[PDB]
Amino acid sequence: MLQQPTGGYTTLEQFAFTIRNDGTNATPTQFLQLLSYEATENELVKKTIPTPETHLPSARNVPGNVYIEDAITQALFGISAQNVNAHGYFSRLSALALPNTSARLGLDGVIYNSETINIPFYDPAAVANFAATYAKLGNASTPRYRADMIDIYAHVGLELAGTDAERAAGVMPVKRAKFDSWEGSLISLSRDVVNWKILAFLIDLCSLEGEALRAFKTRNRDVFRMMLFIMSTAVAANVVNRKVTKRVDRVLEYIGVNSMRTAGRTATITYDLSRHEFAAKFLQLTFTRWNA
Amino acid sequence: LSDDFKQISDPKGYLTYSVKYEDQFTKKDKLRASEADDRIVGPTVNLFK
Amino acid sequence: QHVDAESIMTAPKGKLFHLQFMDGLLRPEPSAFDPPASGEDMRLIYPLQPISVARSMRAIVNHNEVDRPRGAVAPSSYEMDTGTLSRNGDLLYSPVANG
Amino acid sequence: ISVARSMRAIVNHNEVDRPRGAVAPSSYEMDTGTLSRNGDLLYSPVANGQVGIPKLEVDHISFSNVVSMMTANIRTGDDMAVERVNPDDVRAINIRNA
Amino acid sequence: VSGLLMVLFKVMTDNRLVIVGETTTPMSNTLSTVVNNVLRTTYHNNVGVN
Amino acid sequence: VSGLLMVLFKVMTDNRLVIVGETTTPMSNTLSTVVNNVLRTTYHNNVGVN
Amino acid sequence: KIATASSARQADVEKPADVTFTIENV
Repeated sequence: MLQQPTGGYTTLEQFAFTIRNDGTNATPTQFLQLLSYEATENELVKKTIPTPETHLPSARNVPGNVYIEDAITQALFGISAQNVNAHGYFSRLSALALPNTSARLGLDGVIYNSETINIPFYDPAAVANFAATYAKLGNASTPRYRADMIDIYAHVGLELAGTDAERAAGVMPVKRAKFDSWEGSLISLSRDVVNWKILAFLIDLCSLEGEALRAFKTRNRDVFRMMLFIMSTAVAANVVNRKVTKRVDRVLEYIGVNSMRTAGRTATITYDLSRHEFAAKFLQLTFTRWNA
Repeated sequence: LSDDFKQISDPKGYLTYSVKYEDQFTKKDKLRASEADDRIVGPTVNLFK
Repeated sequence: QHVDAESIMTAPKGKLFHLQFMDGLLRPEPSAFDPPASGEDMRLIYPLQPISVARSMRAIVNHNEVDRPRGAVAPSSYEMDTGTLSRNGDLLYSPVANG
Repeated sequence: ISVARSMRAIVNHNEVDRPRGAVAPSSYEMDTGTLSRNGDLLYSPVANGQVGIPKLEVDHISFSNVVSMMTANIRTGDDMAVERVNPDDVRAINIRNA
Repeated sequence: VSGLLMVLFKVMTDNRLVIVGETTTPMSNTLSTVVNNVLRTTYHNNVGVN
Repeated sequence: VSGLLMVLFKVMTDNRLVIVGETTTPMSNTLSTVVNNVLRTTYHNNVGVN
Repeated sequence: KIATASSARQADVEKPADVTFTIENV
């Protein structure tokens, strides 16, 4: 068991989040510098996020080692992820949420039901905290519990596109993102984000408190903004190239507006409706936690 | 001598792997092991195709 | 095989029912141009307990060319451990750590 | 005259010497570098610092290149089909307004 | 349940005694290194699966 | 000169779209090291010359 | 035996793309 550092697991260099910038490694923050925004006439007012349902999926015992990290990252960032709403993985997740469970979440992101000493794993109190909320991803599909798939993205815009004045205001113009870019810039960016061990991120988000958690939200704002970026590219109504002085500039329109696009395209990853429900629920929980 | 034992070669286990295939899936690239590596690794690979 | 609800409610106790359960994981994505389904596939029968106890492995194909499909099952490590004979003769797994 | 000539006298003088006037292939025939940031072909960088020269920029012939390609046929056979559904009454149609 | 007894019985009475069958001794160079690291000189020609 | 135009024309109108053909994935051990250093996993069964 | 000379040029093989029915990924 890896004891959690006072600043969270993400302080460890083992969990550094990085993305290739036309093939060279870079911090997410230095990618976000590339983005620039042409505002349009429309506005995004952020609605209050409804408080997430208390009901966790039942902690039913299941065969095998469930791979929770790959499941989440694929459902959010992978190219055509499948069976993202299958119940078994989150059944095991809620099993992790029990006060004295035998299950462990390894740094591999796999949930081993054994007390397997050979593989290092996160501190059980921390993952209990983490599953205690994220098991709710299991009710992304159930009609009773579906998150708003439209208004929630307003928040995404603010946390990505939004200037500090716009963020404190809670309202921003709908924006058109753009950056100097390579072929497959958006796809490859997603491929880099998908390899992120976001379990370290979510576990730190759920287990850290007070000054440590605040320092975490400040230190990791750009990371969260990158994941948000990948979602916005999955839902952007249109994504195109603008040649300018022998330099292509990728353009995504629009940030903060879920188009509910489901059909696949070359430019970016795409959400089928099940992926829409999943991501929307994900954002419901994650933003609820982020704004506390 | 008493026939206390049933001497045999190449024993069968109490358990065996079974395996169901969806035949529409097939890797396009065709792997080419050396004949020796095919002699050892092969019965496994044909089963878990 | 098929099982009407009538038969499930009226089959004699002590008879072994033989239910069948699809693993839909190896179902390739629908053509973009296939007509929408107006209706809905439904289901009545479910297990109360895990069924795939006998299952060693699952979905031996690639999502993408590099990702694993969700729900894919790798073989257990013990399937491959072939350790040693004990001091007396009995089979053993390899030591977990050096000690 | 021998502008088209890539190579010459593929035999050994002695068993180890080159025949006088023998022509080795140009290095660019074998460079197969990479695609540019935008897509275009390039030779490999000459030194660690400099960026690789576009293959189309210069007069050498390069007989190896990275060709992008689809993994399988794009004609799957799932041709798009629609449901056209006519106006109910021809008189009722609103021709008007643009 | 009957099946289990006749499994157990058929195992309690399993008096097979192994004899080495046909074997092969591949030269190291013939094998890809990942296989040579698993192979231990000789092996039965009827490898099972694993 | 006519030839050059019809070369240029025949190139301006070259709308071929490549699809992967038959491929092979030689195991590393089968290849002499100088070839394995050039080969990148899979390759077309119809290698050209170089 | 008289000395002789010969020519060669690399063969074309550019077929229309095959229509396979199999698929490699889920």
